[PDB]
This record gives sequence, C-alpha cells and structure tokens, in this order.
Amino acid sequence: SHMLFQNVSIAGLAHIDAPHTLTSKEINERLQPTYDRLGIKTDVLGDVAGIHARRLWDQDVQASDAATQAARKALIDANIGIEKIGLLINTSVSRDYLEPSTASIVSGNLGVSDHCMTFDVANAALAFINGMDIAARMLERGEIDYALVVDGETANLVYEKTLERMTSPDVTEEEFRNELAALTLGCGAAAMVMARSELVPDAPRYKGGVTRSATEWNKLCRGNLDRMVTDTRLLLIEGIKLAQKTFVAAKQVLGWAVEELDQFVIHQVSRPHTAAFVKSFGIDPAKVMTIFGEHGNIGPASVPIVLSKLKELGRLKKGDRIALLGIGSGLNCSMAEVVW
Amino acid sequence: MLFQNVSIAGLAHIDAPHTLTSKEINERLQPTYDRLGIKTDVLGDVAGIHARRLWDQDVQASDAATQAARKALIDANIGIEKIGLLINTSVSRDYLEPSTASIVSGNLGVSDHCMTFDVANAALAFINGMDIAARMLERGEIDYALVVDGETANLVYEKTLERMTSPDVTEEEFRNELAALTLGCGAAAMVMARSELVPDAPRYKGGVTRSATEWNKLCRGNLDRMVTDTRLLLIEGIKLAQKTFVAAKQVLGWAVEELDQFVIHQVSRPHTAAFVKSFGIDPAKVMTIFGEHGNIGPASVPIVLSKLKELGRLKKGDRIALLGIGSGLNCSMAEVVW
Ligand SMILES: CCCCCCCCCCCCCC(=O)SCCNC(=O)CCNC(=O)[C@H](O)C(C)(C)COP(=O)(O)OP(=O)(O)OC[C@H]1O[C@@H](n2cnc3c(N)ncnc32)[C@H](O)[C@@H]1OP(=O)(O)O
Repeated sequence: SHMLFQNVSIAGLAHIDAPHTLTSKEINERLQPTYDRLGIKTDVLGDVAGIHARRLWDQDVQASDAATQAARKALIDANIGIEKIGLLINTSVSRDYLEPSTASIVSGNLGVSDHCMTFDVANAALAFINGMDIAARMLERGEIDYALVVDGETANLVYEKTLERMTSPDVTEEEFRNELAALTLGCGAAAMVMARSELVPDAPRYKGGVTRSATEWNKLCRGNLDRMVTDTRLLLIEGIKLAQKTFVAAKQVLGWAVEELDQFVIHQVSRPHTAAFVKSFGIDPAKVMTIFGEHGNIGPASVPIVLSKLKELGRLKKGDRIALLGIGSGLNCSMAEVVW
Repeated sequence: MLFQNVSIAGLAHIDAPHTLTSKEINERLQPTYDRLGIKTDVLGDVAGIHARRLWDQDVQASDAATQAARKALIDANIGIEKIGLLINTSVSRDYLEPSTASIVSGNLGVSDHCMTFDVANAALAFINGMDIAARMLERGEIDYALVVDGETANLVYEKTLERMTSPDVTEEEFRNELAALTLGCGAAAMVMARSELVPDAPRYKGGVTRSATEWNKLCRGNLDRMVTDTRLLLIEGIKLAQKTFVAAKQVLGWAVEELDQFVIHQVSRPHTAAFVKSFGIDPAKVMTIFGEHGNIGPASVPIVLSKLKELGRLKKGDRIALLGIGSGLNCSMAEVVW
C-alpha cells in the first residue's frame, strides 16, 4: 500500500475566476513615483516575477462567499445535492473571523444536515491537498459517502493597503522590497466533491502521496489580511532544496519517473521559481500549465483551480497520471497523484 | 468503527500568570454602570466568572502553544524526533500564513518528515484535531502526534474595556460585547500514540459529531473584539448539546450513571447548570474552572482533562466523556477510557 488511498475518487470539481482584472501596468502607474525615487528602472512585476495581471472580487465578497460559489458549482459537477455531504472542510488562507470557522459559514449558506462534520484547515498554499487527505481517510474507511473541500481567497485588502503603504512619501526601500510579493497574489476559488469509488466507478482516483517539511524557515513569508512580508530570494533557494527531498520520497512511495507522468499541477509563486523547479527535476514544460501570468498566486486554491482548468480545457484523458505538487510557506512540500 | 488502537501518551496545560478579577473590572466599568443605571454585577453574580488569567506582554499564541507542547512531550517521555504529526487547534493565531503549527514546530525542532497544519473550529477544534490525528495513527502513517493550543485574550480585554469606558457607549453595545469579558488565556497540548507503543496509557475511542451551522452568526471573534448574542446562543447551544448527547447514548452506549467524569466546554454558570439538569448529571462529576479562568476556548476541555490528570484523581477504567462545543454551531462528544 505504502499508505496510498484505496477507493477514493474525485466526483466533482470546479473553480471560480474573480471578475475584475487588475493589470501590472495599472499597478506600475501608481508605483512609478516610488520606483523613480528608489531608482528602480526594471519592471519587477511584469518582467522579473512574470505577472501581467491578477483578478479581484468586489469589496463585499468574503472568503465564505467565494467558497460557497465554488461549492455550489462543484455539487452540480458531481450531480449531487448538499444532503449527501457528510464532511465539509474549508482550506483557505483568507478567513471571515478567528471564530467561527469559515467552514461553518459556508455550511450554513449551503444548508448541510445536522450530521455534517465541518471545520477549517489552514496551512498556507498546501492546505487544499491536506484537506483532500483528511477527507480521503474518512472516505476510504467508509465513515461518509461524500465530502466537500472548499477554498475562496480574497486579496482585495492586501492590494488596497500595500499600494497605499508603498506609495507613501516615507516608504523605505526595505519595506518596499519586503512587501513587493504581495502584488503577485490573486483572488479566486475552488471546490471538490470527493466520494467512495463504489459510488462513482468512472471518476478519477486520488491516491494521495508524500509530504516533507523545513519548519526552521517559518519566518520567510508572513501574511495577514492587509499585509504580506516575504524573503523571495530565500524562499526560492530553500523551497527548491525541500522539493528535492520530497521528490526522492515521491519516487519511493509513488514510483514516480517524470517522463511517465502526463501532467504536473504545480503551485506557483513566480515565473522564475517555476522555471527553477522544472529545470531541477527535468520536467517537460509542455506538461506544466500556468495561470500565474494572468491570475497571479491564488494561495491554496491554485492547485485545484489549475486542475479544474485542465479538466475544462479537455487536456485530461482517462488513465492520465497527474502529479499535484507544491511548496507552501512553513516551509512544507507535498506531492500527490490522481489517476484520471 | 470506533478507534481501536489510539492512546493518549502525554498531556499538559499552562495557566496564564496574571489574574484580572471581575471586582477589578467592575471598578473600571463603574462610572459606565452609574450612567445607564446598571445595578447588577452580571459577571460575578450571573455568569459566575470571578476572575480570568492574562499573559505577559506580547506572548503569542505560538509561544503559549510551544510552552504546553514541551511539557506534554515530557509527560509522554518522548523527544520531539518521534512526532510525525503536529496540529495546532487554537482560535488565537499569529498570522493567516504560515500555520501557527509551523511556528510551534520550528520552535520545537520537529524533523523534516513531520507533517504540520492548523485546524480552526472555534472551541471544538481540539477534539477535531484529536480525531484527525487518531485516523492517521490507526492507519499506520505515524506513531506519535502532538495536538497543541494556546489562547490569548490580552488584546480583546484591552480593546473591549476601552470601548466600554468610552463616554459614548450605549447599553446595547455593552451587552453584545459582555461575553468577551468571560474569555481567558491558557494553553494545552496532548501527545497521542499507537496503543502498542504505550500499553498503560488511556485509550481514546472517538465519538459522534453533530452540527447546527444555521447559527454561525451568533458569536463572532477576532483578536481585538468579540460580539455575541448571549441569550440565543445559550438556548441553541444547549439544544445541539442535547441532540449530540442523544446520539452519543446510541453509538457509544452511554448512560449517565455509567460515566465517571464529564469534561465539558467551560462557558458559564448558567450554561453549565442548564446542560447538567437536562440529563440529571451529578455536578460533582463536572470539574469547572471558568470561575477563576473564564472561557479558554478550544483549550478548555484538554486543560480540564490535564488538571484532572495532575490531581491524581482518576483510576484505571474510569470512563471519561469529552463534551466539546463551539460557535458554528458544532458539537462533538467522545470517550476516553483511563
Ligand atoms: C457539550 C458542551 C456543554 C457546554 C455547556 C453549554 C454550552 C452552550 C453554549 C454554546 C456556545 C458555543 C461556544 C461558546 O462558548 S461562544 C461564547 C459564549 N459564551 C457566553 O455567552 C458567556 C457570557 N454569557 C453568559 O454567561 C450568560 O449568557 C449571561 C450571564 C450573560 C446571561 O445569563 P442568564 O441566563 O442568567 O441571563 P438572564 O437574562 O436570565 O439575566 C438577566 C440579568 O443578567 C443581565 N444580563 C444578561 N445578559 C447580559 C449581557 N449579554 N450583558 C449584560 N448584562 C446581561 C440582565 O441585564 C439582567 O440583569 P438584572 O435585570 O436582573 O439587572
């Protein structure tokens, strides 16, 4: 077994693209006076990070609202009603309150039954995969028939407040550099219905995978509702080191050889980080979908949004082996397999 | 069915160092009380919370949690290198990213194999964390798990007492922030293990979970503010608690006279009284610390369990019912055999 999941399936999947486009060109317009004062002559967003646009919601959209929208769409995709759901996990970085959980708010919106178990999982960009594993352990055992894993991310306030701080006459070069990665974040949402395979014999299978950690690096990227501070240089170097460890494990437990994988669904922090990742493991770039260029980094929703987009694009065929991979602040790294 | 091979290897709590009495709070509120014409001591006489504990300045959730974790490892007689899973279940949190668990894990020096993340579910999350860990242990993924929880209410007291002493405060504003004045600081941590590793240790059997998520608006909390519909929350909270207990009677086979301790969420005197009379539970079998510690959120249940353990009270075979509940509303009831 190697503790891989048996008879756990993806019954439904969906994403929501946030409606309002914010271009790096617009951003650079606002920041230009500060660029000039600091003597920055390069387009650090568009050319260095490789981000050309990102999407935002309306101001009044909460994490629970975006998650609820994705969940209803996924329920339709699995062709089931909310009454079938025995577990709902919300995995987002964004959250409505410290208490109650965002999951309870989403569950109240959807109308789950009084038998439905709900809670949040938080773990930066890897939480959706953590949520899938937790649901999978219940599904494999047969405690429930169907689960929802949900995730809505809102970056509105971080853009609003970061831009104000950075266009201050008094902003220091250090603060500017520290906060710049915030302007690579994006809004979006995703949700997945997982099921016992017996109920959905033709659905994709989720096998799980492996995780490794380097929690001595927990200071590298710190975020709250209106601020994210990031050591981008160190994140890259230490992130890659951690992935290599995780890849050794993936080869032991998953039996992975890169040329035998059909798709790589990778969490994205920037264009150069992704290029370094791919170069490191000899991955065929044709096997790596990216949406960072126009959606930026959607935190823990990124992986399932990309998977959902691949499905919607017709890129996924029966029997395709799909690798889910990411490095999340912590640091953590998880790699898991789906067989379409 | 129930967990078969899961034990509690170690357990610990931290009581916060500074006492804030209700008498001391009331002296501060008094001129607000004299305006508005309030002549009742709600905290002391009605809620029955006479004191709560605060941390030193700038103690973070992660610091409190790390403190409890080091104690719980000592209690379990294991080094951090044996921990394959660390879950942080606190309401309080350092940041949105990364997990507070990664910060505690960094403090402790966990290994590069150790899986970590947060579970958030108001005052229920410790029991949720226990069950998540239990499923991994049963499945052979790990040998030992830490479940940790540090709560800090310092800021909520500072900010709330500011608002309540404002010359503008109205009585309705006062009433819907009053519950914030029943919260308290503290921390707890638990080591869970595969039973073959720790044969004399208490067994955790798991339990049953019910929800009333239509009531998610009734208690809303951030670091600096908690707004609470006290009346409806007490009424619906006990409604769900009553339903989960009925479910527990069915699947765990529970009958009241056959349980030796009830370890319940620590809310208030009337909440407690209302629940205990529903099922004719002996109040002598229900340890309470809110009188002096207030409501410590999801850490309340394991803090009580730890105090019972340290009291040296419990005997082998004692059936201990863990009754958790949290804003949501969510309720979970589970059994430990000592
Ligand atoms: C399974 C788990 C089991 C756990 C146990 C059960 C949990 C269930 C809950 C689940 C939750 C989930 C998780 C959580 O923990 S979420 C947090 C919830 N915690 C709390 O609400 C604790 C704080 N509240 C209380 O202790 C009670 O609700 C109080 C004491 C407030 C009322 O208590 P009681 O029933 O006695 O109300 P009464 O109407 O008969 O008293 C009237 C008198 O008191 C006065 N007054 C009243 N309210 C307020 C106020 N807000 N502001 C100012 N004053 C107030 C009033 O003016 C009057 O004074 P006087 O006219 O006579 O001058």
